[PDB]
Amino acid sequence: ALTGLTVAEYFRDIEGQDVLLFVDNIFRFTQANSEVSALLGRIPSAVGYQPTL
Amino acid sequence: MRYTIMVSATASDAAPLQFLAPYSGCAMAEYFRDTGKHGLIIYDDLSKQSVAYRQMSLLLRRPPGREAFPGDVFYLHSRLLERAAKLSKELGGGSLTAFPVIETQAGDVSAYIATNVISITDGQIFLETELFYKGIRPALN
Amino acid sequence: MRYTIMVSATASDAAPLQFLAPYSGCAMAEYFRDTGKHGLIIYDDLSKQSVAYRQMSLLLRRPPGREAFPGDVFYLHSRLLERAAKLSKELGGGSLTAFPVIETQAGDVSAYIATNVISITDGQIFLETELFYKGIRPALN
Amino acid sequence: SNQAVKQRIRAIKNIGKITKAMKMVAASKMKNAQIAVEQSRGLVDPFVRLFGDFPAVNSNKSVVVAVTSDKGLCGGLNSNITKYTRATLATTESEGKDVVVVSIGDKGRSQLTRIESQRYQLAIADTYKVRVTFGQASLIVEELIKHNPQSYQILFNKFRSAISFKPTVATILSPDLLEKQLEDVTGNSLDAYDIEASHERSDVLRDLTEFHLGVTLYNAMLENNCSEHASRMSAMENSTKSAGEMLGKLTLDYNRKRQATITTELIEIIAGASALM
Repeated sequence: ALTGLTVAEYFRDIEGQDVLLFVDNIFRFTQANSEVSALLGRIPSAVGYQPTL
Repeated sequence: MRYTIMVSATASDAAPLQFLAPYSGCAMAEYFRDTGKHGLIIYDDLSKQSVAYRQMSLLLRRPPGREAFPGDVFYLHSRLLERAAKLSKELGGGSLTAFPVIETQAGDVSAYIATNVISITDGQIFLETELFYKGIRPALN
Repeated sequence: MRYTIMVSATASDAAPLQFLAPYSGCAMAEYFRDTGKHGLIIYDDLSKQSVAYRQMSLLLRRPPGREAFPGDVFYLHSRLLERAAKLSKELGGGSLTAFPVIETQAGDVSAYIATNVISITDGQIFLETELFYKGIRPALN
Repeated sequence: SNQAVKQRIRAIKNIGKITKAMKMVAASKMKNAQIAVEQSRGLVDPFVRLFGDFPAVNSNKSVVVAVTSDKGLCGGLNSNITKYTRATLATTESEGKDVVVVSIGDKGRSQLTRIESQRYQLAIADTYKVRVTFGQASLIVEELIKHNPQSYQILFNKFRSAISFKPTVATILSPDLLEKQLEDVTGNSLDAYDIEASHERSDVLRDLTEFHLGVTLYNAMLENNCSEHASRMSAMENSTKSAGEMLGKLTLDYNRKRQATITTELIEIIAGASALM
């Protein structure tokens, strides 16, 4: 999602024009960081998520 | 905006900047209380300050409690809301009026941070989503 | 049985074998996908592979999430079912059709593993107890 | 939010026992008021084998009565009568005839005004509070005789059994204002009978049609009361069905919330203990 944001932010900041960004399931970003955060030695937050949601 | 200060700790700010911004705004508003004037502080989403506090407490490895929150999360908000006072006339007669905002999930006021701030503040303005759509706006229960 | 491979990690077997058996069967059916033929794979009770993986994760002391599941129990089934594909003509044109099976408790489609596999697969076949008790068999909703 | 569901189960379960009580109440009232309904069914028969059945007759003035229920859990009985009111009241309309509409029962007072408000004149209500007596139907016939049409229409539900109440229009014509005028064929059919009155035939039919109106009105509001009780017994039968299926859905969802509560409190306790050890 940060890669797609970078591609959109070039067109916004450098080309200086309107972008349409469609992100199918930005939840999967949070779920992926929640898969990762277990193995980073973090105490889990609510339901099972990272403390940095 | 002639009379307004805005203390803005947005979502991209660090978690200690959002935990500490209600205290910074209370300190900017306690200037008017301590020098005989009158203040009005509005902490929009204290329920988002406690999530910023829970993030630091879980990353400082302080042991989690209810839902994951630290034990001292009642003391987090009662330290802050008790600074809203009407002072005596010896101290200037100044005043500070607080409006903490708490967001519930499904009208569930039985949450952890919700039941803390209900227990701290004097009044309560409970807004209902079913009264909102019946036309009754402000949706005050 | 002339055309079927039968992989079985039964209830007496270890939870690593029950976690791994759909990947073993998928590697056996991907032989037919990769050489231009067509495969059919049936994961009977993928809801039991999720339970075996939950056993492995809680015995590894990984933090439980929703219902107790490890948090990568979506990735468990997504990286499984994504191998069921239809390949292009430059890759042979082979295919692999998957039939995951998920047992549901009392018709609760809003369960965790159920709504995980629903958002992976291309469709659903819902089989109801109220149609099955009446003798309408297959009890297809 | 886990105690909103437990009190909603409480509400649905108390509603489901209330409606099961009212079903048995309606069934109890249906059997001890059927012992008065098919007793009064006999006296309607001599007037129909004497005067006949003339619903579509070109009355100048007509008083149509839709006798309905007073209490409201009857379940679409009164609305079916309100629709047959206009369904039989438009089949009279051939020359611009005057019509007075009258409702017996409180739930007809509210429902005919939506459809026929200028042609409404009277609401008889509180009629099934104690019971239905013939002096009561006589007084209602008197106030329907204060203005004196050429025809009467009574719309009600004929209590066939506890399942079917197929609705009935019974018609009563004023004595020779239209009734003997509907009887004269190559002579007349009323002239077979020897009038043994004190005064003339024009007064024995005057008394005889008021007696026919009283009998028809009494039987109409007795049959309608018994069909109301059986319709309520069939209406609170579906209410306990609905309050049982809603209860079963709510019990399943409560079991889900109970399991999720135990799991989430356990995960909180384990995460608290693991951050110390």
